[PDB]
Amino acid sequence: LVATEFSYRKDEEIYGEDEPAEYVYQVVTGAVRSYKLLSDGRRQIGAFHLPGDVFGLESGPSHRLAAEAIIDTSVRLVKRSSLEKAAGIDVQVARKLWAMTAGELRHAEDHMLLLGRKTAMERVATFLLEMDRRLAVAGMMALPMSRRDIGDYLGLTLETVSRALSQLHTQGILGFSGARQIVLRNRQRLHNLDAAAA
Amino acid sequence: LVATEFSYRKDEEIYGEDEPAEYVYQVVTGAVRSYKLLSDGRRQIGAFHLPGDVFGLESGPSHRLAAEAIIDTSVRLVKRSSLEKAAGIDVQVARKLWAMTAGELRHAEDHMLLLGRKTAMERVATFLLEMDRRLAVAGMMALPMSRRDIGDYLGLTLETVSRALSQLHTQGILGFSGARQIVLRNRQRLHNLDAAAA
DNA sequence: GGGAATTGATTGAAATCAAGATAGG
DNA sequence: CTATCTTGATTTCAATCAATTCCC
Repeated sequence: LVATEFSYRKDEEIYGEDEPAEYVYQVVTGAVRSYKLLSDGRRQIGAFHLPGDVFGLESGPSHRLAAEAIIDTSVRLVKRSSLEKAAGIDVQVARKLWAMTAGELRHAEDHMLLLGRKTAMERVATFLLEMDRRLAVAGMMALPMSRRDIGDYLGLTLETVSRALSQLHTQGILGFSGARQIVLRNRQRLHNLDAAAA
Repeated sequence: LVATEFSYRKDEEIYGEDEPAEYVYQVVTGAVRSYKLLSDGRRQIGAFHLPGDVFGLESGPSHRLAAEAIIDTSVRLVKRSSLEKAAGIDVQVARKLWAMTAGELRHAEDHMLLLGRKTAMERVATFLLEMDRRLAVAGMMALPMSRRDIGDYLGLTLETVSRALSQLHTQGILGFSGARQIVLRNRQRLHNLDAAAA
């Protein structure tokens, strides 16, 4: 129905893993990471949510990943129960909720293949192409997250990510204007470094 | 509504990647693997579907993973269009379909953490515990798949999986009655070798 | 009998350990 | 100024390469 606005500071938790899934959120400005942790501190980031993306939608009762703002972020949010009510009233709403979860599933399925099977360079080339599609403006990606967040998204250390980016820069495949301002100079070459579907 | 029966031989493809998602399936007997391939032959298994499990449900128009019988398998299946009609007629059907996809998402989220962050031994212990919960009979797991399928589910080589299983055996954690007949002797010790949540 | 599994030897890609260089605040 | 990022040195865990052995 009606959304309400809210903002979170860089690094503020928006919800925790296993916390009640009481609201559903949409990024207006900024960026959010969703992740799971192990007890010794190892962290897998499952997804980055960028402006316009919806997150926190759960069919069940609890958030299965924690979510934190990467940088100061403004979101819109709606009560989960308000969505459940609308879905009951309107077959089209119910179908759109399922579609949202299905798109999350498709992203996770592709991401399992990356984490289980791709080389470090393939993973970084995949990542740069995904970000270019999602956030490039007039050819340039202003990436909101650190090298440690990129590594924890890709199942790699930040040093390996840095090394792959350095190599791509030396080869003329990308340009830098500072470490997180990246301009892809040849998407085709970079596409050739990811792994290809059978 | 009305399900029909069908069977597939060991290694027969049930549907391909990117193929039209025309039917939804439930294992009655046997076992199925869902996977994605890369062009050089590398393979990530996203899930094993065991008796009673439903698979091949897509919100979108096509299968995002291929599916193959691991051993001779009997399934029940229904037309996807038949499900879409029931879901339009009944709010609880629509809701169950969303819940199915959401359970697949929860599995894939956990599995990303495993593929991105768990050591080889943690992955194998996770796998044995998952299979014990889903398929043990009076304490013993008759695993339907090869070591190569296990490694492709866990982002490991079959040799690494063999070594971890050998080690668990030598430590008294599991028993063998042949390679794929496994009896967990101490689930607590094995749970301690998986990695724990924060 | 023969694909599957175990086991051993070795390599290798990414992690870890360790300085510096960079550049946002 | 101080995190973040890059780069280098070295280690390590799992992969790869290579025979046997065990069972279906």
